[PDB]
Amino acid sequence: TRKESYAIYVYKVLKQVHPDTGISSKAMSIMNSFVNDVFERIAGEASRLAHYNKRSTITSREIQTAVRLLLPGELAKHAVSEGTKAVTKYTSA
Amino acid sequence: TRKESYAIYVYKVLKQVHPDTGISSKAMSIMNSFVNDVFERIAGEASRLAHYNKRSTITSREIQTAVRLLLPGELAKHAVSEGTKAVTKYTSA
Amino acid sequence: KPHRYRPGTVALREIRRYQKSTELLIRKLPFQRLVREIAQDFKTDLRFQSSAVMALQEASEAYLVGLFEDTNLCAIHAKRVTIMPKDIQLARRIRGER
Amino acid sequence: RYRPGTVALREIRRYQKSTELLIRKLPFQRLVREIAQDFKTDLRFQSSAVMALQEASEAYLVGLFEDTNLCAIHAKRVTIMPKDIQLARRIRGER
Amino acid sequence: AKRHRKVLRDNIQGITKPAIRRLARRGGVKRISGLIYEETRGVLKVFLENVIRDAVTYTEHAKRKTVTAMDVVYALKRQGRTLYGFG
Amino acid sequence: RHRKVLRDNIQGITKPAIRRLARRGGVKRISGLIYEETRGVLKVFLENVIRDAVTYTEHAKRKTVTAMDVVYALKRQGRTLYGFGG
Amino acid sequence: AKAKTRSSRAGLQFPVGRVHRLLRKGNYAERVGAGAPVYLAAVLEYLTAEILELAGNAARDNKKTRIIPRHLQLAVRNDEELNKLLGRVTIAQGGVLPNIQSVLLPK
Amino acid sequence: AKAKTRSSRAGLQFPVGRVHRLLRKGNYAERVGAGAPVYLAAVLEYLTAEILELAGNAARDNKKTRIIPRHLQLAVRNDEELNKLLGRVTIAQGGVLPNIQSVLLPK
Amino acid sequence: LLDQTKDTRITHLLRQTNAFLDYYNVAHRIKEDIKKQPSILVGGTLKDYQIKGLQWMVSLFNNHLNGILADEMGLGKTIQTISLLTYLYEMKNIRGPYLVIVPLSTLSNWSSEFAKWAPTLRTISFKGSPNERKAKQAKIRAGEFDVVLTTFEYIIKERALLSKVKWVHMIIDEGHRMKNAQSKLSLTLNTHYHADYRLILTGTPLQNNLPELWALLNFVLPKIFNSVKSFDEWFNTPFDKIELSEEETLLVIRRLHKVLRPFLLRRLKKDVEKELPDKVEKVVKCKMSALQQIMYQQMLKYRRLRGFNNQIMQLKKICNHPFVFEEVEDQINPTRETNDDIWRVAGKFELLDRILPKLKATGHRVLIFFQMTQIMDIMEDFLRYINIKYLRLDGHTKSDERSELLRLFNAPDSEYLCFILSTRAGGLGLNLQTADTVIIFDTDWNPHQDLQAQDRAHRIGQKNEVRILRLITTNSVEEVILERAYKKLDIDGKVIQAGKFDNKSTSEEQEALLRSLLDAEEERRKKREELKDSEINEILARNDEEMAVLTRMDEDRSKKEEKSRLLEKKREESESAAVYNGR
DNA sequence: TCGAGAATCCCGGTGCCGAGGCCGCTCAATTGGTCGTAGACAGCTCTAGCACCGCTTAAACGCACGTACGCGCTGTCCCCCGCGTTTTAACCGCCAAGGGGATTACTCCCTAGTCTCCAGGCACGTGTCAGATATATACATCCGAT
DNA sequence: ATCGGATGTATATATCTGACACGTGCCTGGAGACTAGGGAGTAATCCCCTTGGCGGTTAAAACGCGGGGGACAGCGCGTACGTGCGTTTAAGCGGTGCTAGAGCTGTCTACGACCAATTGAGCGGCCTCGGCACCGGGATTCTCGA
Repeated sequence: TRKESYAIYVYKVLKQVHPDTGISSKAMSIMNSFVNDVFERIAGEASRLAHYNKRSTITSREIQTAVRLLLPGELAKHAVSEGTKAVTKYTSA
Repeated sequence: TRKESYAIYVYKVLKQVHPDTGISSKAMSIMNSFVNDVFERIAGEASRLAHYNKRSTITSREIQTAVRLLLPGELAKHAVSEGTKAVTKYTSA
Repeated sequence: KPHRYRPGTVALREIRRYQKSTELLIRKLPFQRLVREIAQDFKTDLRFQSSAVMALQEASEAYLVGLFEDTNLCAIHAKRVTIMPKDIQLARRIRGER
Repeated sequence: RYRPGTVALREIRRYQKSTELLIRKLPFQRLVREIAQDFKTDLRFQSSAVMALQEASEAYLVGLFEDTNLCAIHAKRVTIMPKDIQLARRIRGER
Repeated sequence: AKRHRKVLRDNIQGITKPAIRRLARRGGVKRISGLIYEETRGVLKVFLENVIRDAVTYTEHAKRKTVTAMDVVYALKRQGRTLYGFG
Repeated sequence: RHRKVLRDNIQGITKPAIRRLARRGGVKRISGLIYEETRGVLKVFLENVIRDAVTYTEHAKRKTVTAMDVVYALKRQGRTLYGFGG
Repeated sequence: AKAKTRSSRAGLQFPVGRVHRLLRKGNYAERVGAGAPVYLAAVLEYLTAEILELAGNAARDNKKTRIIPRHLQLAVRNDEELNKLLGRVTIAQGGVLPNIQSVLLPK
Repeated sequence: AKAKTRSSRAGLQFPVGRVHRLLRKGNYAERVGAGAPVYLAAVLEYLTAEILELAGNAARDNKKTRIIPRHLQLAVRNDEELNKLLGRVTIAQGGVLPNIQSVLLPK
Repeated sequence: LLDQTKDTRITHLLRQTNAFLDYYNVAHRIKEDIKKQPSILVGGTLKDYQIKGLQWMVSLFNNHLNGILADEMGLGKTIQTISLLTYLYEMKNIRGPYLVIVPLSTLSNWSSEFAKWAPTLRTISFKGSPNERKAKQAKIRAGEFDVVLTTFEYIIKERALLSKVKWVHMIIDEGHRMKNAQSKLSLTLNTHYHADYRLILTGTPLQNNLPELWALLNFVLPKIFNSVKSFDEWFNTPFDKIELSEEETLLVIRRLHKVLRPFLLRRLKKDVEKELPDKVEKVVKCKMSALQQIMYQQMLKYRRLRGFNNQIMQLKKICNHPFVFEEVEDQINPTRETNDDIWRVAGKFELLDRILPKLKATGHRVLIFFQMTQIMDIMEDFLRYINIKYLRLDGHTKSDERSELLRLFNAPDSEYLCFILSTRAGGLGLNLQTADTVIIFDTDWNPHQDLQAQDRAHRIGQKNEVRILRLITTNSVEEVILERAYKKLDIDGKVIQAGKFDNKSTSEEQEALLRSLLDAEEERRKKREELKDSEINEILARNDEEMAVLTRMDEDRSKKEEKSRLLEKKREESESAAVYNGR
């Protein structure tokens, strides 16, 4: 039985960063746990907002708000930049 | 427009504890915030369990588990005792 | 002869007083002017219900009280009865703010 | 014979330069199970899980040292003493 | 001269030496060294600086120019400082 | 045919080990009394962890304690590790 | 048919109806078993009973028929268990327990 | 009809399908707007890019073609922002940054 | 018609009022009319209209009627009051404990009038720290006294103690501060209980808004608050004006003052004491710099693009004077010192350049009035920029600094033409006649403000002319509000014109007030409808000498010709300083 | 150390206002149907803990012993507290409109949701280099001795 | 600062081994195609509270300025502690069997969802009146010099 992860994606990202670099399994695992962690925090926060402003749905907007919460400085800046810009380009189609 | 709270209930409980005692508004408010706090924690935890053991529903059982988590010592003991016992008596009918 | 109490006796008698008393000890306005002054730096021109500001003054004053009592311990543990900045930045350094 | 403490430093280089868990597997385990006895008896433990606990512990200690280290330093004493520990935990609020 | 007022008190002087002293007292420091006042200010600063931002943050998505006691309440909570009494 | 109640693996925790730890922790010279204290704290810490990871397996109603229940317990106190899942 | 409230049927003070309602809106699980809301509500009721009793006693310490937050801070911070619970939260109008470090007391 | 993945249509590496799915199961809101999953997924991708680059550099420090957790601990703890982010979490096989208190260094 | 509703209220609800122990018939029924001045009157004598309205109120309270007085200042309303009270103790022999309350400012002089008049009978005052208080508090707790004088402070404070005792008559002064419903005085009297009689005063009654009449009048009688809620209908509609509030409320409302003729006294100094030489009255226009306009246009956007809380912030600051936030100047001039372009920026300045010199050349002393005294800041150094002899004062100048400085500029030889003020704050009550000239940079923003700004100079003893001098720049909001409260300038003179027949109490008055009225509005719509200072040069003659020598001030600035008038662009700070103003 | 000085408390009499107690009236709780189903459960298959033995070397331990860090006392001097003095600004009663926030009302564009189906990805094999690890050496960093 | 050494620590030279990366196959899970719907949009009023200077009041901030005592360092001993060194057990290993216990699966059944109809508990508002703030007079106690 399969158990899904992000690993291959992580790997390809490395191929978009230090494409010549190897990764130990254990490292990969760490990355996975890391990701799903961050994901947890985010989803929690957004959910919170949806509750407070009492909307029945989550959009990109709430997400962005939460991002501005968690990730300080350059993280917020570059990051939110990237989220927005991706939303744009994709949503062109 | 009304905004609901637990206040009257709190009050009556005092009438079941120190029935001769008064309460300032502000105190009452504190009590409310306190309660909905605790409630938050609990619901969160139970929810967590439901997720992990992958059930689509929450019963008293999960609740109890979470209670055993949060409230140490006499809290757990007397408390869980009371929850269970209430469940019993009521569920008789 | 003038009447002066031995040094610090006043300080103690206060500490009794304050521990024995509830209210916020910081003047309302200056605190406020500070607050708004700060909020300027993010988005300008923001109405603040007095209540909310009151809350902030809670969180602050309490927060300080904690930070003192600990830094107090620090200096004590240095066998010095008067706090010094190193003691503070030590305390925050342990709570990890640093 | 090297001057006192020189060894200690050279180690600290060594350890900081090296990854692995420093506490013997078994005694740690026998301890662990020994503890779990006290709640519900007779509980199988995948080695992995125990490994995790040994992580959480060892790391946790490392933190607690480094801080208590600071404490004694701030007392201008180069050797830690229990008061320094219970101080440190006292600030993290465990006390 | 006068018409140019650009020379003025910085704030956080608005936090008064005697006040700060009083709080140290309620917390129980008996004898205070001077410089602490200075440093004390700095500390308080950071505090607000982290909190109020996040507070604004909620008013941020509120899209409503006012920040009620909520964003306080919450934002503090998002520090684990969660507070009581206001709802 | 084995249930053997263990004795003082806390005393099983060796002086030299703790020493090694502080070394990685950076401390240079060490007091004697430290050993007892440190051991004790380590204990109570463990207690607070195990009690809850157990609590999970309790409701899981299973004989065995996963790495998971450990993890959930830790985060559940505010301490998180990675690499083991979750 | 004759309706009556479950909380009455539990002989308890918290409207398990309201509680349950909150639960579902809370997005916690897609479904809710009927035991949970009761059990919880009771739990709350117990807690409140605790804190109340303790505080009100503390009011009697000054013999103040009405309870003030000061009392709350005092009672809560006094107990080991609770103050353990609430140590991460401030009470409004708190004040602090009478507290003195030994070294600072005169001979 | 011709299907294709939104992540492809975003030119990004995270299966917004999977993401979205997780979201709904997560009981977060009763409903989900289609922008959120994209936006988030991208965010993740950025983060990973960051941490990866930094670590892998740290591997090159010893010129180790493969990355080990030690590297991770090092890079993460080095950065201000991240180590701020992750300070409440341990990395497995962590080790600690080279660290010395001045007072203990000999003349 | 509705006059009959009025009548019903008159007879019946009057009966209820006197139970609480035209109108003109029934209000004046009880007859005591005495033109004497009483016996103990000492140290001066009435202007015997003072006898007349005196006697009027005498009948009021003998009719069992409280009252409200509109009288102009300088008529010694003080005495009138006093002598009245003296009479109560005196021929009325009543000796009732009587509360009198004033603003802290003048209470000194009011005491002084007890001195000049009735030391014969006691007073009790309050001020000056707890000790004096608790002392004389024992005195009144001793119950022995004649008069008790105070201000509003200790009304608030001791008011419990005050209220303890019963009261016969109760006086209220500057009573238009009762202007506001919830200004605590009233309700603190409800708790404070009351005296069987009462009185309210005003130097100037206030806005034709007229809760003004209400809070006061309602407070005079219960009849008045209920009935005047029916007249919340009436006066809610009090102003199709020619169909309702112009042709008709001649009858309706001017006969509502005809209603209030038994209820009011007002008088006119320049009719009785008639010492006003003259005042010659002007308003003019100015340009505002491209900043103060073209950018201010863009800063209309910036009013919505702080740059915010527009009216007092945007409109009045910018449309008055520049660099209120100082990045204007600094960005432009970092040296920040006085220079050219300070006169250039707001036309008021360069104007001052075109007028103030001639003032000196004509040597005529100037008093001016302002808001957010910060503007006057520029003034100082602006004056310094020529180094001109001047003084300054604001609401923040201290009390004895104030009295002093008054004396100082009041030096008959004082080299100061320019003694410059904040309107309401610095102004308060004053008469400064050592200045012969008055100038205004600002709106009335309610009339009575710049009415004070009138009454500083030509109040009794200033016989020189009076140029009333206003700066309203071309295409500006000061235009707007100017004709807003300047509507009120035809509104005050309108319903208060009704006050202007009822003053004398005679109808021929209102009959002059007919075309006083309608002619006034004629003017008002002449407003259904750009100045070179040549013309001003020709309007500034108080003699023809002024014409000659100032035209030769223009020999001077003629042949040495003085740069652009306004700041007119620079252009980098248009976009950049625009966006920094776009905040 | 008693003394009286200064501090604090105690209390009887002191207005006052939220705690509470009262009373309409809704909507949210409750009833009783139904239906879909998730979990109980009862049944099963095979992994991974787990006991035990041989063996190895490390690693822990006792100690033998210098010594260097802690600890205690002294003289210094410096700045903090106490208090008195004298200032100044919070602080409260005010003038003076705009707006933003609150609420409610009526319309679609968005979402979920259903079904279909085609592949993208995961489990799962298999070749194969990274580097861990073992020998062999040299300047880089201690440590007496000069 | 050398005299010189002796050792810390990376280099040279194989190579071995293991996870790591390439090729696989199917699958269920994401994507499209379509209808549907209240959730939000969008805007309407209403209205409570928001931002500009002033007169007066006090209590507290500002500041001055002793002396007193607490940092504060210095310094002389000591004893516990760092250390190495030869003793010394035991974890660790690995290998061997052991099964109980994880883990997965068909089933149905009681249970939750949902709704519709019913309603009286909770809420919003409205007096009020005893708890409480205060006080200032007077009753005591704590402080510091004898």
